[PDB]
Amino acid sequence: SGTLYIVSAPSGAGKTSLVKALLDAAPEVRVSVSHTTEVDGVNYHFFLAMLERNEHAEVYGTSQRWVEKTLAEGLDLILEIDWQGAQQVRRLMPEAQSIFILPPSQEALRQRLTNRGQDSDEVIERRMREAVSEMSHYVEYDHLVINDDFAHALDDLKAIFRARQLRQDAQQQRHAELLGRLLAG
Amino acid sequence: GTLYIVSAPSGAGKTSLVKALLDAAPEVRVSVSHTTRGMRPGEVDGVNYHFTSREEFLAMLERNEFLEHAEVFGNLYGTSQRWVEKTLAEGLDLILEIDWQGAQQVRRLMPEAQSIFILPPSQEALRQRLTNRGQDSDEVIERRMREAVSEMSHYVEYDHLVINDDFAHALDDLKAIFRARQLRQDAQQQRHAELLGRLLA
Amino acid sequence: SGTLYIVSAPSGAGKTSLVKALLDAAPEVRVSVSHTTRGMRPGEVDGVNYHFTSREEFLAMLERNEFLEHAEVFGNLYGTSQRWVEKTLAEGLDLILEIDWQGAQQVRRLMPEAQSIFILPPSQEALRQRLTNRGQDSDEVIERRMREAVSEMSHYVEYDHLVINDDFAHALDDLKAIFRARQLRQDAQQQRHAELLGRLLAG
Amino acid sequence: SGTLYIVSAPSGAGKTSLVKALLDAAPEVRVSVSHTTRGMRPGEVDGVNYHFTSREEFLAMLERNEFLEHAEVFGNLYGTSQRWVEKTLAEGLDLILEIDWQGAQQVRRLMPEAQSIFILPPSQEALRQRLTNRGQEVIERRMREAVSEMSHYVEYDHLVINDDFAHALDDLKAIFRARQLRQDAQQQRHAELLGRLLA
Amino acid sequence: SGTLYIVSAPSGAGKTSLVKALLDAAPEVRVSVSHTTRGMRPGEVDGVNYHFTSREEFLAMLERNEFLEHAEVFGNLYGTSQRWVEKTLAEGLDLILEIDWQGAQQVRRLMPEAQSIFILPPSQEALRQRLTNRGQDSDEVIERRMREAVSEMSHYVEYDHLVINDDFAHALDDLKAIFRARQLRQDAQQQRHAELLGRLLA
Amino acid sequence: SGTLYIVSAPSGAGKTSLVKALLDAAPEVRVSVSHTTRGMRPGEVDGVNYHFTSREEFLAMLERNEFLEHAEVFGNLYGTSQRWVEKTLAEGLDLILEIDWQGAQQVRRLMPEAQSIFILPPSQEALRQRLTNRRRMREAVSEMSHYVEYDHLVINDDFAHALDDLKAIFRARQLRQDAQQQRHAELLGRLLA
Ligand SMILES: Nc1ncnc2c1ncn2[C@@H]1O[C@H](COP(=O)(O)OP(=O)(O)O)[C@@H](O)[C@H]1O
Ligand SMILES: Nc1ncnc2c1ncn2[C@@H]1O[C@H](COP(=O)(O)OP(=O)(O)O)[C@@H](O)[C@H]1O
Ligand SMILES: Nc1ncnc2c1ncn2[C@@H]1O[C@H](COP(=O)(O)OP(=O)(O)O)[C@@H](O)[C@H]1O
Ligand SMILES: Nc1ncnc2c1ncn2[C@@H]1O[C@H](COP(=O)(O)OP(=O)(O)O)[C@@H](O)[C@H]1O
Ligand SMILES: Nc1ncnc2c1ncn2[C@@H]1O[C@H](COP(=O)(O)OP(=O)(O)O)[C@@H](O)[C@H]1O
Ligand SMILES: Nc1ncnc2c1ncn2[C@@H]1O[C@H](COP(=O)(O)OP(=O)(O)O)[C@@H](O)[C@H]1O
Ligand SMILES: Nc1nc2c(ncn2[C@@H]2O[C@H](COP(=O)(O)O)[C@@H](O)[C@H]2O)c(=O)[nH]1
Ligand SMILES: Nc1nc2c(ncn2[C@@H]2O[C@H](COP(=O)(O)O)[C@@H](O)[C@H]2O)c(=O)[nH]1
Ligand SMILES: Nc1nc2c(ncn2[C@@H]2O[C@H](COP(=O)(O)O)[C@@H](O)[C@H]2O)c(=O)[nH]1
Ligand SMILES: Nc1nc2c(ncn2[C@@H]2O[C@H](COP(=O)(O)O)[C@@H](O)[C@H]2O)c(=O)[nH]1
Ligand SMILES: Nc1nc2c(ncn2[C@@H]2O[C@H](COP(=O)(O)O)[C@@H](O)[C@H]2O)c(=O)[nH]1
Ligand SMILES: Nc1nc2c(ncn2[C@@H]2O[C@H](COP(=O)(O)O)[C@@H](O)[C@H]2O)c(=O)[nH]1
Repeated sequence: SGTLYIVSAPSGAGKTSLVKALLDAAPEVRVSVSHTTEVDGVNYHFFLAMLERNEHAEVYGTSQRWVEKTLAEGLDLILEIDWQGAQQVRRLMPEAQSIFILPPSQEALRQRLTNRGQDSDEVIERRMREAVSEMSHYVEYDHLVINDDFAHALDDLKAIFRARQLRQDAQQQRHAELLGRLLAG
Repeated sequence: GTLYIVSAPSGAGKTSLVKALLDAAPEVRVSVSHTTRGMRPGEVDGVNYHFTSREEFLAMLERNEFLEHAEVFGNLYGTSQRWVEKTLAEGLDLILEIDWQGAQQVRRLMPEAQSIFILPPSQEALRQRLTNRGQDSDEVIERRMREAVSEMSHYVEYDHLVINDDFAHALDDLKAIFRARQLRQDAQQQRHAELLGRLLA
Repeated sequence: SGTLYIVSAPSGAGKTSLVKALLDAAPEVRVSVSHTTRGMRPGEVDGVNYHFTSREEFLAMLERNEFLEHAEVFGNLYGTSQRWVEKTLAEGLDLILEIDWQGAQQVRRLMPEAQSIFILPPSQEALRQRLTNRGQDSDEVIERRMREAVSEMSHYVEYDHLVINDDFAHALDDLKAIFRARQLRQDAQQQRHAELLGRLLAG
Repeated sequence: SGTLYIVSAPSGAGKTSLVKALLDAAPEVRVSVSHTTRGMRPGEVDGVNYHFTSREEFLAMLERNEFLEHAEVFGNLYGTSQRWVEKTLAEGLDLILEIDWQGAQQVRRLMPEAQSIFILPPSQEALRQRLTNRGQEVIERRMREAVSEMSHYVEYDHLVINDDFAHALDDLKAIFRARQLRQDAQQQRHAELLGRLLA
Repeated sequence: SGTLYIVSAPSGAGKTSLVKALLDAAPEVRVSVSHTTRGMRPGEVDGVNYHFTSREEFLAMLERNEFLEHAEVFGNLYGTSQRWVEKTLAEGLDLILEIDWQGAQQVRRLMPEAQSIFILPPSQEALRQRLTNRGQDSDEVIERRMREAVSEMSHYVEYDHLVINDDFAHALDDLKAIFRARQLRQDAQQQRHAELLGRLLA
Repeated sequence: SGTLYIVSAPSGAGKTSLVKALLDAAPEVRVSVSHTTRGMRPGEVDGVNYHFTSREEFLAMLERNEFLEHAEVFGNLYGTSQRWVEKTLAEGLDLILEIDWQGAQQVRRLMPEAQSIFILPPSQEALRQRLTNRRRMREAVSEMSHYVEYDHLVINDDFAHALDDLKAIFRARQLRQDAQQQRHAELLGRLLA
């Protein structure tokens, strides 16, 4: 069986860039396709009536069907969700692992938001007003990655995922046969 | 700092993997156990072990100076409690290279202790490594091989398992565990308290 | 001249993923685009993953002796174009053939200097799980290939090197070491560093 | 069993330092302690770097057929103990012989499975700098023979160019890891995994 | 403020693939999309590899003084948009110009703090093989570019750093080491860790 | 000709341990054995860690102009032997001087091509922890205030990351025109022939 990961970060901290690089070196890991209001089905399932017909939050929603089958197949799964979703998932599925990604400074956040070139010259300040409040939830997460130097932060992220696959539970499923041979007198 | 328990059947590679880990990790220390085992060729008293006699090991035990002690392969081993208390209080990380009996004692007293079990890729690999090390006779290698399955059966009591097949890959596995812990909420809050404060300011 | 590599594995072992990651760091290496009569998987592009053809046009290409090797694999035909292999090697490029054990045997007979690497899973269940998790094949196809998995893996004894693809990053390093070690052989080093060697022995 | 390696190089190419770094990361690899009829260098320890013996005890050891190979390198005699090599391989350990081209030819005759690696400098002048900068007259005797030593590079399975040390160390590690990935080594090391895969 | 990098190389040395590999691991670094009059080879997208325009639109852009530098390379016009460079450096981003030696000299005059890196092949023949292996140049053009190879490579003396692109991965590491050492300079470390440094001196 | 490096740091920042790890992977690099009037430390060997002499023999060595630089640090005299530096550089080896900011200024005057690196801790308490776990703390801020005088700054937070930073500085310096022109003269000649 696989691990459920929650990855959260303020916009522009580097969560998208770190996860994409993590996936390139981690074939057993998938990323959940959120529904939100780019390619439909790849980045997101791109309305409210279908959503009301059945975690979810306004800041967006995570499809429940994909998660259940994926974990039972042994795949690890990353949810790129906000603190509201993280709280919902942690309540419904307490075994979920949570990782928070933070910038080295508030100004680096603004520079990255501005340098990404996807938001407006005022939405950067609109998102920054909520950025300090959003980052305050870092205390609710199992691990913290400070995305200063990208390469080091990628290593930090890979170490979390590798250490997790080395846990007792994961090693028992993946290396069951080796463990059996080791104890076979 | 963090207290680590590293255990393994005799000859899995626990000593050599930890030695290499320390070369890149000055903030981590390894505890020097007391033993009544006889010195191996190439071993130095005070570095690898505190080589003491049985009468004084038991004298040290009667003074309750041991955080844990156990009988392993017919010899007495124990961890000095004073050295552990001071080392953790200075902020250094600390590795105990002890058996499952010591591991259980330590886990009861310090539930936050992190435990790692190192496994060989096969049983025969243990005998080969014990033989290739060349520090132990055949009577000792055959005594430890009989208990090897018994030693490995406690692996289910450990937080993480490292399979020491290829040395460099297993060192990477080990470094990933130590790095993931240093990235936990508690460690990150202590280490980056000032940076975190500026972020919420 | 470049080196011809044969990379084989039971379906779902990770051979395509490992080779793709190898190529991102290895510009001197090319991978052969095989012909197949199989239908496309979701996300496959004609000319990139395979040259998709009909049975008829495959057998016509075969009657013209345009295949270095060919084989029937899980009910479909696959084959390596001979012209492309010859031209690439003569340019000094290294070349990977991602082919089955039947094709590998044909290539070894025609080109004895070819290097072969076999990629094994850590378990049989790992193959089924990886085939299922890739999501490009149906269930009947997966079961059909899993039925032959033990028979397929039995040919590992015919290969020069074995890579156990347990941890992907570790298996990628193992693969890079085989390639890097081949480029350090006497022949490759003599061709690539002919001038430096000449400077070294001149008094 | 393990792999027998022959590592050769003109004096000062970096063979000892590259092997030392390789040994620090490769516990399954041992390096042979050769016998020599030579005087220690500042820092050398008898039994670690060499078995320092006289020319009398060397030829007597030779007459007893105790050497796997022997050769004269600058009038000084060097040789590898056959007992030590035979014992180490049978335990499954890999073994490095740091010997010249003469020993390599002898070992290749007795053990065709031996792997040979020749370590080259980026230039002839870099050889002089490394010989001089290390800190052990002989350089002029060895530099005349350096071209002679390097000309035998054509006899070796692999060539490592020791230009940048770290890159040359990676090159060296790639050879050793690729060798452990060969059919024979993998068959011994993962016999149990292979059995489960075919069952 | 970010750092301006000039990366140059004779055709086929490996400059495009080495920078592409460096960028995949370095999000704080951007590469300038030059304007060119050359024809759009397959696989290239206007706005991705180049801003493909005609000679007429290029010279009109030049008359509007919208280029930081421009040069004729192998009969076509190439140029770096000055507005994009100025804004990108002012945002604190690092910037690579993959330009020839002519553009590099122009950039050095207007921006003497620009960092320049020259990439070299391990041999002239390796250059010919790589041009042939890339498969995007007639044999006539290859023979012509090899005639200019020695003249082009002679400009290596104008560059701060030389990377010999022999083994790709080793040359990629060399390049990353240059970039990492630059971000460790007094000025860069002072800007990025100004607050941490303040805590140290209190 | 090799490169002369100046590596400085407040006491306990990690300069000696980082340089030791760098040297294990850099055989072309040497570290200068300074003269000092301080007494031997745990495990210190005369000629290895320092050339331990007395204040009287140090000042005599100074009057003979045998030093490249000298300074009083924390109440003890320290100095670099000039002959060893000159010979080492002329042999083509790179050279590290583990000296304080006073020595760094003297060396920069005599050899302005010297590369200087300052190693900083992640926090002021980390120094106390590193010094304690392994008087100077009051002067630590004073020593660190000279960081502005150095070409490169390495923040020794995570040891392995700081080691990588240090290796990148040394590797980039060997990628400079002057260094590459000396080291690959024959290759460059072959390319331009
Ligand atoms: N460590 C880093 N240093 C500098 N820029 C970075 C770093 N990591 C990411 N970036 C850049 O910051 C911007 C925001 O990153 P992104 O992952 O898209 O944000 P988000 O956290 O909202 O998913 C991008 O342009 C990215 O390239
Ligand atoms: N992955 C490995 N492969 C082969 N030999 C190894 C490996 N790891 C360690 N060794 C060797 O096995 C022997 C036993 O290792 P050691 O750490 O001393 O055992 P222990 O687990 O009892 O502390 C040593 O000679 C060591 O060098
Ligand atoms: N070591 C691994 N662990 C888990 N999944 C892996 C590993 N290597 C590859 N995979 C995944 O297994 C699936 C099958 O891999 P692929 O290379 O396409 O198979 P094939 O060997 O048939 O070419 C893919 O989804 C791939 O991402
Ligand atoms: N790649 C290298 N570049 C520069 N100096 C090196 C390199 N490798 C080794 N050296 C140095 O060259 C000298 C000769 O190395 P050594 O291993 O002792 O020589 P040998 O090849 O004769 O065994 C030593 O001082 C060593 O530190
Ligand atoms: N070190 C290398 N060894 C072999 N081939 C390489 C190396 N680096 C790049 N190549 C290949 O050489 C060709 C030319 O590289 P490219 O970057 O496109 O050239 P340019 O220098 O003109 O930008 C490409 O096919 C590339 O994959
Ligand atoms: N990054 C680090 N994190 C934690 N401890 C470190 C780090 N780097 C070095 N140390 C330790 O700090 C102590 C002081 O290091 P050292 O190099 O001896 O100091 P100095 O800068 O005075 O030469 C040593 O015990 C060393 O192992
Ligand atoms: N709760 C929840 N948050 C999501 C989901 N998908 C994205 N988000 C969050 O929505 C925020 C805005 O992201 P963006 O606007 O770039 O798409 C991010 O913080 C992201 O983590 C989802 O499925 N559920
Ligand atoms: N409980 C306990 N076990 C120890 C201690 N020191 C070493 N051991 C264990 O004793 C066993 C025998 O080790 P050896 O004789 O090879 O040194 C190993 O499993 C080792 O981990 C100690 O202080 N306490
Ligand atoms: N003989 C041969 N086998 C091939 C060729 N191309 C693919 N195969 C093999 O056919 C099998 C099925 O591959 P698939 O349909 O999953 O892509 C794999 O083992 C693959 O290596 C080819 O050109 N020749
Ligand atoms: N044939 C042979 N050569 C040796 C032996 N030991 C060292 N050599 C070679 O003797 C030469 C001189 O080495 P040195 O004097 O620096 O130790 C080197 O080329 C080294 O490889 C040995 O046992 N046999
Ligand atoms: N001066 C200048 N040269 C450029 C520019 N863009 C590309 N080049 C150079 O033009 C040459 C031809 O490149 P290509 O035709 O392969 O894209 C290369 O040397 C490349 O570095 C530019 O904006 N300015
Ligand atoms: N100027 C100068 N400072 C030195 C020299 N050797 C050591 N130091 C500095 O003296 C200080 C005290 O170092 P320690 O007492 O731990 O050896 C350190 O900052 C060290 O850099 C030297 O030769 N010259």
